Amino acid sequence: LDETERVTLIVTLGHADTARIQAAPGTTAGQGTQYFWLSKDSYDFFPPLTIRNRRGTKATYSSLINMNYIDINYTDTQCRVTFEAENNFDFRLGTGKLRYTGVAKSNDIAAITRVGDSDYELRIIKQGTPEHSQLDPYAVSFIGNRGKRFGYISNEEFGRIIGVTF
DNA sequence: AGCACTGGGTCG
DNA sequence: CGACCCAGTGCT
Repeated sequence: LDETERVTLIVTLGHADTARIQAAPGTTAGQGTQYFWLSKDSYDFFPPLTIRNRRGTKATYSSLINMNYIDINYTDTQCRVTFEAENNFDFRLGTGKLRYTGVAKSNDIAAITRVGDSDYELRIIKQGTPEHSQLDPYAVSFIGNRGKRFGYISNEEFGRIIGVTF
């Protein structure tokens, strides 16, 4: 991992991003697969999307990564990031371990730090926190029609803002 | 049980 | 019709 690529993806979370995280067990709201929807341009932040869809007629190009859910102390070696190429151009980051946990809601900030070629750490930056205030401006790029914002920050400065050594 | 799939929505 | 948004179904 080149020094230039040791960065953190900051993205403002929406409703669909946290619908299953906030939902109660057995609710329709808490049904389905839990993702964070990212920008399609962020694929260069991830390993080569080479893993193909087994079933299905439409093409999906996926990659498996080690995601370190920091807020729940869990490293999922099977965190799938998928580009729905022939469907709706969704770029999804699997976050199923946060289901029914309620650690994130709308306008919270997801911080995805790249610490290796295939190694990542996921932190939820709750709204109302100084960290959220200092991280929010780094999300300059507007995506979606619901006002999602994303951007990148050096692991250094992010580490300073949240008080963590990388 | 829970995620790989499905397939609409909406805005420009 | 490109690019996120959203709510599931059904297969493993």
